Amino acid sequence: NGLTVLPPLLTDEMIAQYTSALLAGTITSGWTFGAGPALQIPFPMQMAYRFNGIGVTQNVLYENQKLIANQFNSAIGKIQDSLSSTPSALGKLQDVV
Amino acid sequence: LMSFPQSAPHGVVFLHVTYVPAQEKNFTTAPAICHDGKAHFPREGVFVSNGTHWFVTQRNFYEPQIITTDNTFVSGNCDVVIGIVNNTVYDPLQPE
Repeated sequence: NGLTVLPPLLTDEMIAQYTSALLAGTITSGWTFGAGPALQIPFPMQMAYRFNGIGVTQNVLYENQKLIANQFNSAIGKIQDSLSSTPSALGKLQDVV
Repeated sequence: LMSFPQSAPHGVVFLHVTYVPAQEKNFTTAPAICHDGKAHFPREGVFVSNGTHWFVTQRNFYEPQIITTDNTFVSGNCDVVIGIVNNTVYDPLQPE
């Protein structure tokens, strides 16, 4: 009846590549890649910079990096658990579609 | 840094003067320095090494400075921090 849906310009693969590039730049350069050229930096130092930005001294991170990494891994696991537990996480996109 | 507005027909033009770094170089870094069996952490700089010595510089501009007591603060011992290296710490009171 004339209703034609056009595909988007950037496919799912290109969006995934953009997301992976964003993630790699974030984990390898912090915020330097967004302002200009990417500058490599260890991720513990990036976390120390973030803690200094939120008003926490970096020694608290350099003394509890192990616990912080464990908590981060547990939170990442719980995120996937919540995503697989109920489809209400993407309810906004589902309602749009 | 700063922006300058400009009048335009049915609009406005901002001249965003921004700071863009360039000419970067690779340096060896360490999370902390251990001299008197105690951990040292930079207050605002970052520990860097040019292969021969260790210096403290800004996180946005290369400016090597001697690792002094005024630039670092002690917090805990060395065996807790992972990746800590051994290097002497300068003290301005010692020459006097």
